[PDB]
Amino acid sequence: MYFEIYKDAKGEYRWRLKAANHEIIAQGEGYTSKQNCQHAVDLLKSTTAATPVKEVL
Amino acid sequence: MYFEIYKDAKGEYRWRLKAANHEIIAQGEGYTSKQNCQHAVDLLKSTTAATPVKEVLE
Repeated sequence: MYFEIYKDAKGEYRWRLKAANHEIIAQGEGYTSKQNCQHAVDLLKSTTAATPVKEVL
Repeated sequence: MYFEIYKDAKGEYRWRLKAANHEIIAQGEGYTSKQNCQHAVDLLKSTTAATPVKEVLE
């Protein structure tokens, strides 16, 4: 399991989590600068199993 | 900091990471089932700072 940061064809930065077999497990959304994208990833990984999951009803 | 799962106009399910001042940090992707969306979130939160981050670039 590892994260992967790249630049798409349109011209924006994005991320995606790959499995052991290099299989895509989750896709992220676009960003302006590479800096902002990297900050988002660090926040996601600083997330614990105690982070609440809420649904809008 | 918390995750939020909701539905758009296309009928797809998606998530987002909100912060204190109701500020969106990260955005999900379209999902065809509330079940699949919840599984993605659990996998994301099961990652730690030890999880490797590989970045490619021009």
